[PDB]
Amino acid sequence: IAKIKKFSKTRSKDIFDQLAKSLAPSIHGHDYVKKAILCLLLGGVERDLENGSHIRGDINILLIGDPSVAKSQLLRYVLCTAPRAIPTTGRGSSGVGLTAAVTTDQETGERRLEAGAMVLADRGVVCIDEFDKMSDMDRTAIHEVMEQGRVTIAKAGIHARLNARCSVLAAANPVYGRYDQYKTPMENIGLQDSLLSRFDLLFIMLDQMDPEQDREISDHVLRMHRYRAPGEQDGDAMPLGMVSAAFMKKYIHVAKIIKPVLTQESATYIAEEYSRLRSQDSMSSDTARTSPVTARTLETLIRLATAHAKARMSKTVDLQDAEEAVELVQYAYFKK
Amino acid sequence: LKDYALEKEKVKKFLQEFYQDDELGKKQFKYGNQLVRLAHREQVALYVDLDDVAEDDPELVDSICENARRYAKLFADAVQELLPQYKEREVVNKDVLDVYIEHRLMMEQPAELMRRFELYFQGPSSNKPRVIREVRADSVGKLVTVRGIVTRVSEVKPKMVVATYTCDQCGAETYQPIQSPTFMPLIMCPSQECQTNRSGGRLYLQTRGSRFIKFQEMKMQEHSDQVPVGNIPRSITVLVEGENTRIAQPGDHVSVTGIFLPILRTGLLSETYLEAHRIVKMDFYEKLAASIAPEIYGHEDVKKALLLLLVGGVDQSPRGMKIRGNINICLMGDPGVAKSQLLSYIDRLAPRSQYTTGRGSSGVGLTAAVLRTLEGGALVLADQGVCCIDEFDKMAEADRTAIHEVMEQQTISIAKAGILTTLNARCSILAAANPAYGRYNPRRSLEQNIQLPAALLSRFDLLWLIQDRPDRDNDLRLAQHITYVHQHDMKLMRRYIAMCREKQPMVPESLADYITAAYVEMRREAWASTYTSARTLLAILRLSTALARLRMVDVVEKEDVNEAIRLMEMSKDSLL
Ligand SMILES: Nc1ncnc2c1ncn2[C@@H]1O[C@H](COP(=O)(O)OP(=O)(O)NP(=O)(O)O)[C@@H](O)[C@H]1O
Ligand SMILES: [Mg+2]
Ligand SMILES: [Zn+2]
Repeated sequence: IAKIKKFSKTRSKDIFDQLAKSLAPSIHGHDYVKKAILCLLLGGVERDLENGSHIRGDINILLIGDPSVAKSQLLRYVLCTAPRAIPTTGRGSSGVGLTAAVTTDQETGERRLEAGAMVLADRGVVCIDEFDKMSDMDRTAIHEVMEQGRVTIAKAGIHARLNARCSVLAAANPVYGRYDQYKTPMENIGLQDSLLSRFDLLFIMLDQMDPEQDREISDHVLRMHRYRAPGEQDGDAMPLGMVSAAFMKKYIHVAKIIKPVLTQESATYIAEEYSRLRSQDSMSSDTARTSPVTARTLETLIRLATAHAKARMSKTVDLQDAEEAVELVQYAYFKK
Repeated sequence: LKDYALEKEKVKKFLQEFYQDDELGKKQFKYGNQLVRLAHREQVALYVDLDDVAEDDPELVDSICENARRYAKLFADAVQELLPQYKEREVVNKDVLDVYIEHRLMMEQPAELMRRFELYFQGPSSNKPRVIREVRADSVGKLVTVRGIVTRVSEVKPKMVVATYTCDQCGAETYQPIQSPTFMPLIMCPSQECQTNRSGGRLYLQTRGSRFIKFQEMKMQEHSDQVPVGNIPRSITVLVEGENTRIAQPGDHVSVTGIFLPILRTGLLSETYLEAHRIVKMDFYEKLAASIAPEIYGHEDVKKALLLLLVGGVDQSPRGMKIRGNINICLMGDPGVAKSQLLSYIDRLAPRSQYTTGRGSSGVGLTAAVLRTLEGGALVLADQGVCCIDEFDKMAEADRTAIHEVMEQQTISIAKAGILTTLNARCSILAAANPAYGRYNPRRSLEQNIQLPAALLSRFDLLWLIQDRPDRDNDLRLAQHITYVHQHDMKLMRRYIAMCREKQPMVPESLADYITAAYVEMRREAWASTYTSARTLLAILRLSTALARLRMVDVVEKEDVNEAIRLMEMSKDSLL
């Protein structure tokens, strides 16, 4: 415990930026994507209302882009550095497999349900690769899970409302395989506008072939391919069959308890800035934006500010958290 | 082990001497009074309360809580021995089964046959309820308390308790008490005369003499919020017998007291169930309009439309030429607009209602369904009320035909096993829909925007386009409210709609003539400016009669027609 206490007490630098920079060291670039993934790992917070309604605390993220821009590797990394995480691919899975299937027990002879992928990921993360190759009938199953965190089943003599609270991180490729600059984002993206309204943040990634950038990228890749582990000798081959990772896991695990709270200044800032953003959007056109901005934008801002405060372990949500949150969503929604 | 004779005397002492400071402290000895009523056949079941026993002998309470079955039998025998002392009166003959017993007495001059009472325990207040997951095998035979939701219930069946046979030759009778879930019947006479002579007389069973009890089977399931993370909920079988039948209902919260026991065979691992001993269930117009969804700014007349949807019109019923009173309306919403808050407010407000969504999710559908009996369906579960459909535009042809059938006949059909079963669906419908792409376009018709077929889409009495767009002050007000909420009388309304909906106001011929003139002028403007049809006239009648019902008045008046006219007229303005 003492290490995390003295580390958080330092307050010399923005710790969230250092933790984000240190995420997935093999993968070069993509700063904002790393920051958003860290917010997904930390999560927001739930809240309940006296009328019986409640506010969703978990975050969902979507990635779209060209070939060879490391989309798949980021998914394979999160799966290794988060507790209770599950993989899935769009072409290899069925709606029954995603939710729950009836099973005949050979010990007792009885019929009963068996958990699917999204149920097993309860209070965890589920990674969907190759999302654009799913049949729409499976997306109908995903809709209820992503909106309400529950899944309704009516089989094997049981009528039940199971628990499937999870964060979805998904990746896809654009229509025609390579993104087209002469078409709007809504034309390049193959999904329905109803489904695109459910994810918290949507990122677009492109292989801009600048030699200045290719220089450092190619150098970094080649450095990676010459490494050999210290426990291995000069000519060996394996058989078939910056913050350290350990500290990162421990710090994130402790930070998942803090449950910080709004402040009047942060609430005021978010309200005023949202009104300003709404006016700017009203002036703007679909030729210059990915999706419309509504109350869901306020929920996203609140979740992101909460997560940033959570990383500080500051019991209050502060102006710094709100400013960071709005900058992130501003970049995500209002860049070409 | 204890001497159960001494325990019997102790139980007798409790029944004879206990008074709860009862009948407002007059000390009238509750169980003595109960024994008088039992002796005079005024009452059948007797619930002995273990909190009363605890006042005298907590060790007896502990003795009862483990191996409860012994004490059930013990208390029953004690009550039978004490019953004649509290008798003073002769009871009138009132039952064929007792006429046989009376004949048996008359001819004579086992006790199980005569024992016409039931004895049950009410659990001690020390024992907190367990969840269905915490009733593990160390509780076999012990008294337990459980909490959950009911899922299914059978009809009431006659369960055999003691069989009575007659002999063809010797004229005697024989008895056979039943305890296990199965038994084997008798065949040939065991009486000494028949046996010694080997005369071979056969035994005939008499349903006029044997004793039967009301029996019913039930299942109970875990609450979803009590289930640990990443698990499937479990269920338990509960057997209801005697005066406890017909209390529970499907989908109802209950708390059950009972004994946990294993099932008898006909391996060392065996199924179990809960033996139930007690089941416990867990002006005016403007004011009421302003009371609907006060969280939402504006939309003044939409709230009044929803008010009249809840109040309803009148079924005219002239000799089969039917006009129905149920209002039905539909809301067309731009993407992400505030309609969800209003919809959920009406859903929360209404005393009997249900919700569903048009995408055809993995659960049960709009209509009823079959499992291995029939069950469910949003159209079914809302019956004497209103049902709400969300994202109506994503419905399938099955859904559209089901809604069409409900709109016409207010009933449905689902085949259990090829048989043509049919089922009530008397409720009103409220629909929510969204355009096919993006925001609604005023340059195109609503059919081109929402893209449901015109035949069923025009059924609704009212159509409203819920369109909204940014503005600095309104967005700031909304943001202030949402951030404030995140940082920090329905009974009267229900009683008002209860009392006012008793009215069925008629129309006089003067109002009919007035409506005729108004309607033809309205249709002239409609074609000059078409959508107007007979449906429009019936909608005007429905909303005006509904307003007349909202008033405490026995007839419709001019102001009701005028209000209905401006409401239907102004609804077009929402589309532009
Ligand atoms: N910035 C980078 N840092 C490290 N490796 C990179 C980088 N950019 C590309 N790569 C390499 O790209 C290869 C393919 O990665 P991958 O995640 O499959 O890309 P992708 O965007 O998912 N393309 P695709 O799966 O075809 O849609 C890997 O072997 C990486 O080594
Ligand atoms: Mg890849
Ligand atoms: Zn005989």
